[PDB]
Amino acid sequence: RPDGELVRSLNRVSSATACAKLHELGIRRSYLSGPTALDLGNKVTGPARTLQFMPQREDVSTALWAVLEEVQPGDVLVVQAYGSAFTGCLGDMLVRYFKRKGGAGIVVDGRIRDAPRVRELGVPIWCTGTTPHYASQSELFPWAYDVPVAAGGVLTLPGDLVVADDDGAVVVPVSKAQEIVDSAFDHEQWEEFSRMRI
Amino acid sequence: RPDGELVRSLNRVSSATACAKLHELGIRRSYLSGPTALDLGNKVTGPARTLQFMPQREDVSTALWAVLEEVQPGDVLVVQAYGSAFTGCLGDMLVRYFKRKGGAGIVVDGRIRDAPRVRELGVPIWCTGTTPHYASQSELFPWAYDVPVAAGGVLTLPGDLVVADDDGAVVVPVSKAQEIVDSAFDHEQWEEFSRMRI
Amino acid sequence: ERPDGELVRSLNRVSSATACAKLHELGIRRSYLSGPTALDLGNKVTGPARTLQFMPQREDTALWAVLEEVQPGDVLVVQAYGSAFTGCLGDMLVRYFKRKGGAGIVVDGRIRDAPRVRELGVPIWCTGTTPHYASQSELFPWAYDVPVAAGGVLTLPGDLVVADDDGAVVVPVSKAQEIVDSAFDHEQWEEFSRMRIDQ
Amino acid sequence: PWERPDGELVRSLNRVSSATACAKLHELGIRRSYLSGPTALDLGNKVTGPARTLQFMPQREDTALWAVLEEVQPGDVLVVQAYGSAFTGCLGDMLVRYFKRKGGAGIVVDGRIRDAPRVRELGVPIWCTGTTPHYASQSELFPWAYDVPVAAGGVLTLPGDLVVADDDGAVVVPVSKAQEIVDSAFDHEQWEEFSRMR
Amino acid sequence: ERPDGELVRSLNRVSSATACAKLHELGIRRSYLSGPTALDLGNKVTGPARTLQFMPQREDTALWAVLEEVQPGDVLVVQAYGSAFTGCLGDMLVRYFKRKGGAGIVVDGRIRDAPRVRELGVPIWCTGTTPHYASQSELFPWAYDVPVAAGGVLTLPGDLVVADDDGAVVVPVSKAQEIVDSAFDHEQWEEFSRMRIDQ
Amino acid sequence: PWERPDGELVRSLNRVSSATACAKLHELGIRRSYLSGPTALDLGNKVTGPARTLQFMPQREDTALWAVLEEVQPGDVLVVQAYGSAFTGCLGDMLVRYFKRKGGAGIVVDGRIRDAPRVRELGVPIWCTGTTPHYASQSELFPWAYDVPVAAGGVLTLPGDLVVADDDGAVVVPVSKAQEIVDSAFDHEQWEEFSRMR
Repeated sequence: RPDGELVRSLNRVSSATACAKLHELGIRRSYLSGPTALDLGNKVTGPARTLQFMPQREDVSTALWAVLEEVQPGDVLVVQAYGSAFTGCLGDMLVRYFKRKGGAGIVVDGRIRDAPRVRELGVPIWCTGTTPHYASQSELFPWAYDVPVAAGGVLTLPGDLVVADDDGAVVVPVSKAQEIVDSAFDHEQWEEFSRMRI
Repeated sequence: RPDGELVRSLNRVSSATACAKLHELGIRRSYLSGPTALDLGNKVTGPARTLQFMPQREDVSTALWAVLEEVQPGDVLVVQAYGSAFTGCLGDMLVRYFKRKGGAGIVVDGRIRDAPRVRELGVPIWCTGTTPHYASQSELFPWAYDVPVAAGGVLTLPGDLVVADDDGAVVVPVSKAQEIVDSAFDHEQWEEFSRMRI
Repeated sequence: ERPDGELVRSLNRVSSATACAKLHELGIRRSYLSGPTALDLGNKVTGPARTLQFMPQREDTALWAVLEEVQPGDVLVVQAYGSAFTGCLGDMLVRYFKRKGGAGIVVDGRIRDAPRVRELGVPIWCTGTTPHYASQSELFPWAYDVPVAAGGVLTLPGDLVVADDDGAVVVPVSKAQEIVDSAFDHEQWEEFSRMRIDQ
Repeated sequence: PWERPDGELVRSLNRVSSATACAKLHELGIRRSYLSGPTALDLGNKVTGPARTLQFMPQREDTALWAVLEEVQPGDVLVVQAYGSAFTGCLGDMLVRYFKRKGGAGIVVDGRIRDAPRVRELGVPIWCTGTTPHYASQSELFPWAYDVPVAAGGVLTLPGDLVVADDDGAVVVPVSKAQEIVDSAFDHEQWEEFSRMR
Repeated sequence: ERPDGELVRSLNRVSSATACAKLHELGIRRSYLSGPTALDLGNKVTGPARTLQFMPQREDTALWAVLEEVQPGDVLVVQAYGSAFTGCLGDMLVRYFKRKGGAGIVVDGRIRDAPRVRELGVPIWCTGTTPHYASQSELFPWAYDVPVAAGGVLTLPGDLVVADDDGAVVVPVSKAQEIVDSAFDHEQWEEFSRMRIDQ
Repeated sequence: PWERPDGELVRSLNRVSSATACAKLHELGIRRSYLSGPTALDLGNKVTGPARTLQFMPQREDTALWAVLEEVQPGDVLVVQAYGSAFTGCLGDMLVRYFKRKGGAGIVVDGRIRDAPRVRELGVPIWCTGTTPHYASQSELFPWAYDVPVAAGGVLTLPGDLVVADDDGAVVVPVSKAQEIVDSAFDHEQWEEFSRMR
């Protein structure tokens, strides 16, 4: 759906700048507090495939299954798992089907299962840890697959851009995208000048 | 909607029993971890009017406004506020319109504003604290008004019964209600026997 | 340097739940001391800050220095970091504080000798209570009339404190009147809005 | 299998607060003497007596709690190590009746409690970290062994030593140092009770 | 009392992410030690527990007693409560542990002398690292071959530990074989399910 | 406005770990000597030097951070008290360039950091609690005063005293006790380096 010529231009921006400019627009809550980079040296931007977990009513995972077959290639996955230290949102298998489907990145307010195998895969993912547990093993089990999400302290709606970095993830809404792509270029260059004068 | 002859009979049950029996049915997650009683000595059961807060995207409260005018008298309000220590979900005003509308109780995974005035009102409410802040003042602002809710570690769907007590709140789903009303009577009496033999 | 005594008598007629909304109106966004909870309900305090600050220990007293300088109407804004191993005040110091007529105490910490300092009819605001005393486990006392980061807010010595069951709020002497002339506006159109919902 | 202490030292100790006792123990080379966590269930009390210690431990799905109450002699205090779990209400209404019929002095729980509305109307004083509808083995803990060295709070508590507990908190005073407090605190009371006037 | 050496050589071929699912299958629900994180990546450990337990201090050594009883293949399941003020092991004890051939260490606590105990090619699992040493701030050592509540799980002396980057899992000698005869079932129909998704 | 110390004591101290220094300070009557919180940004380092201390404080919406870097002499270490805030990235890419051009030895932050991908490729070693896209005054903190007594970690740090910092953590060694470590640790090294063989 989004303009592919913007996912490119937004990628030239760092989260630390895209967040600092989202501020002056009048939006302080754009940094996902929780998700950290599994491995160093990555940057990712793209539309946000939202995933929402909910607390498990034991017998009251084709909730999150129906997401992976809905990845228009180049998407970023944003998962709401409440920072649970006992649910693995994605395992070694479901990450394969992500990069094979054209996945750009993964951001989780939770943890991720099978760390040794999933590190040696070509997808950068942001999580709060690593568990042996799977999704529907503990107090949580998946729910929806394209709805508003409270990962971090941020409102991540389906479609918005996620400028992932080593500083963390920053949600840029599809409305204020170009407003920043142009506002950050005139910033990181002004900054780039002062870098060479020293 | 629910059978009024069950809200009565469920009220004869304590949360500590209704939760312990919800367990053996095959449901461990029924106790809302967080909400505590504002004042001692209360018990409440009724259908759950669900309220869901979401993180505030500053300029992107008629979300929670549309709940209070939807209280078929006798309801219980269950609020998802993520235990925020900087959002007052309900103030001295909106609690009046609750008991005036026929509100049975309030359960909040957050805090409540204007504690001195709201204590001298005839409604029992469960919260995690008291704030001077209002709802849309901090990182949160309301969202939906009759949807699934993750207050506590529990899945609270619209309609289910909330057997509030001093032990805390326990969500009894409309399916397993009668299964427990009859299972707890044969328990707390068996227990009541052993109370008199000592 | 206590200010207009009519500010207290007028601001004490403002809830803290309103003082935030009318300080948030003024742009002052963080004014609620996240931590201090009322020891017993029904209290209400308004007055200037006599900020007490603690800092971690090292073994290389300043706690009395505040009390010998307490003035009637003062509020004791203590920055104890929430240490559940340091009793900031006890049976003695609470007396010395009320022997002078201290209007109230707001602590980001705990209390020594809870069973006694409750019958002493002085309103307190702390994070708990401990059988420890200050400078026992992890932090000495320190400066006694300086800026203080009490909950997540800057308490500058002189500011006004509004402490009701919601918690305490810091009202600076600079922007103090703009709230009383906006709480009156609020209360009027709350009172009238309260009359109508009844009938 | 310890043995009860000099009963006239317990009565001589209940004149002492937990602050002073914790302060003297600090001066004797024992800074770990305040059980951080347990708060009073109701406002006015004082309890002194030895510690019949109960230790919970994590429940691996492969009745030693009832045996604890069988060994509760009069005048003694119960100490529980429940790791502060908000999903294991240790002692319910019934197991506290047994504690009072045996003449128990008080209860200190590094964990929540079961059947709050009832146990608040019993005469026993309890210090704990909350209240739950869960029971003692429902979730992630279960009773393990009794009368072993217990680490409740942050304090090393071995079965036998005395537990002064006012509204400040609980303090484990060992028997070998129990007299050294009564000598120091007795005259220290004449110190403090004097200067209260000038 | 180390068991069937073929259990190690067969269980070490099972990930911890699978051992949970096949212990959760057996009803054993809490088997993941919530806390211990790998010091450096790429490690893998399987062996019996030599459970070390700490308890809070009082000032009234048992830490070496474990090491003088460490046996080749042992895993050191330490219960340090996550104390960021107690260095459980240092440059010395890590050697003594590997001088005996200790297969790995799983700590619910921290580490003393991180810059050195990383070049020592022994896989560790802790909650952090501290310039403190054990029995300095808040807890003594204690029993050295008893049951241990390491993360939120009961480590009984004898059980098997599977520690890969996900964290450690406690496999009891009782129900150890039922997993290897179910991980083989899993891996086969994961491998075949992995072949197909490619093409 | 302190003054630099005996530079040949700093070089004599960089031979000492932070464990031993913290251990000696413990033996000298100073148990508060490890800044709990700050972790290394990258794995292999050691930094010793005095503390140019910066103190953040809560931001009340009514540039003393740039003035801190102006006073940074060579060989010294920077200490920041940011209360561990995950919404105030204190020093960015630029303000670390200034720190290295001035010849700063190292940075220790009781808080997160700004512009992670860049500052990891600079030669400076930093100890902090995370990484953020937020900047130094965006959210709830803002720079207050510099070169005042700083409480970063759990330690009393007054401007001037030395900060040994390996991969274990940071340790504030006061100047008056700085020599007492080098004497004790020097021979203690001959103690430990000996028994490493038997």
